[PDB]
Amino acid sequence: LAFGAIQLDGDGNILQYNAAEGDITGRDPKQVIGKNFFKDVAPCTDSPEFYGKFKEGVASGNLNTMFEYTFDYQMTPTKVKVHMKKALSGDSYWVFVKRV
Ligand SMILES: *C(=O)/C=C/c1ccc(O)cc1
Repeated sequence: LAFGAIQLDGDGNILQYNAAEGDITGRDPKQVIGKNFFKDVAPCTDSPEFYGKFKEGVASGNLNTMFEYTFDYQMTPTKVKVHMKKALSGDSYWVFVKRV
């Protein structure tokens, strides 16, 4: 696939990936459980532009934001839009990766 759909929790753990990250990169939807997205499966991300914005909704109350971010450090320069929103199926949020 090409569009991404990830589930991150207010701590920083990954729940479920999509068959996009596991398609080209090689991260299956079940390989990221108990894993910190921002450090263990993407150490470029824990910063004020990605992780920071993710945390802004958490720090407030509900999370629902869409910003544009680049994936590098291991991914080739991919420009995506990160639409994160709160979930209740599991204590976490649904963060969507929209590649332009
Ligand atoms: C920053 O370290 C980004 C890492 C990354 C982005 C996208 C992927 O599919 C895999 C790793």
